[PDB]
Amino acid sequence: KKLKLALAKPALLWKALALKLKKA
Repeated sequence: KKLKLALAKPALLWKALALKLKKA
């Protein structure tokens, strides 16, 4: 189950992407 829509919305919303890269 590969959610290819991950490059559609999160890749257009760096607010939850950049802080996601700020993981640990």
